[PDB]
Amino acid sequence: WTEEEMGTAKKGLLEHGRNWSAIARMVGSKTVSQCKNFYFNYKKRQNLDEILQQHKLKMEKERNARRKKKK
Repeated sequence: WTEEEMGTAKKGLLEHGRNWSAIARMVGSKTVSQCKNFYFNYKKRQNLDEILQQHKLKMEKERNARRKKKK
């Protein structure tokens, strides 16, 4: 995987999350098993683990902070 499509897989796994169907349709454009098996070859829960954790907390914190519409 060239860093361009790795950046599209970074974008995919950030935006759509770990939904292998959405990712394998985005970067793979065919079969869910592509991104699933990809995850065992490029099995590195350091960089990508942090990408998903940051995706979680960034959206979640401001989503709660914007629902201050409550007395």
